Amino acid sequence: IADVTAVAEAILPKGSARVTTSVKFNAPSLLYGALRDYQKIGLDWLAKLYRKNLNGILADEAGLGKTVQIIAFFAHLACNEGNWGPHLVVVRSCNILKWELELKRWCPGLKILSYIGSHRELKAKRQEWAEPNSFHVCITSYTQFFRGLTAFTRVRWKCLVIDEMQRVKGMTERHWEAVFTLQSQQRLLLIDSPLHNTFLELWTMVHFLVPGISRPYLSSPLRAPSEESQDYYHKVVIRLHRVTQPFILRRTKRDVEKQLTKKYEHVLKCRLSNRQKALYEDVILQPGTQEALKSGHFVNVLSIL
Repeated sequence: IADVTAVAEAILPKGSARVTTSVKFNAPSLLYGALRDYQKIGLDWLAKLYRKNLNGILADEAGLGKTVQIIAFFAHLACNEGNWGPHLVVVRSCNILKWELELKRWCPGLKILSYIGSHRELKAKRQEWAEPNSFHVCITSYTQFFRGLTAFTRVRWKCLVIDEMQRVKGMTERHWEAVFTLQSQQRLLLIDSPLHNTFLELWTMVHFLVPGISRPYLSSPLRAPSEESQDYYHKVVIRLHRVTQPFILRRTKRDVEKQLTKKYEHVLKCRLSNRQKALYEDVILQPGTQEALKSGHFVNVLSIL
């Protein structure tokens, strides 16, 4: 455990290395887009993780333009590794059109197959699966994807991406077990909410961090956490924090992204009109208003406000 932590600390740049590139790999000329310093550092870290076949999770906050990062990663893989696909993206039915239009604008040459339709259409698509290059990027709904779970499990997916999963209520343990059953060299997991103090969720994250544990899940080694083992549990929590520290590092729109927009919320004082002033004085000079002020009844003064 010491060796892995030391290697992770050595890999992560510290200090002045976040302004000057320590790796001589220049950006591709064909790539269209501007990369900031933290973006370049994250791209280098992800490339090193993929090249070394070491698992890692990017815990960056949502809304930072994941599409740009995904496009850059696919471009880097295609230029060097030639990994054109297949790649699995799971989104709700309301989001298919967004990614479809984005892919059509960015790359009309790539065929996009949505595996949704009638039974006869599904049969025709199944007959078309034998044709090579029938589909390269696949987007499908949750229900239809889980309907053909046995068929889809045969293909090893290079990367797993899930978005807006917590919003679905009725998540059975079988679906989570099937998700864990999928084997991928690179695993990505996104959390759009603060970490809850829930045993089940943290246990699932801890199991996802370290794959291939020989201990069965059902065989609980220590239950009924009495007062005797409080020090041991505190030590275990410290060890888990030490394990999770190097792979997780929050980056914000205000602290790290120092290419800041010059935001300011201006306040304009406006002089009231004479009609407005007359109505204002009439409402204040109303004896009911003074009675509400003196009595302090909440609804009266609130309605006056």
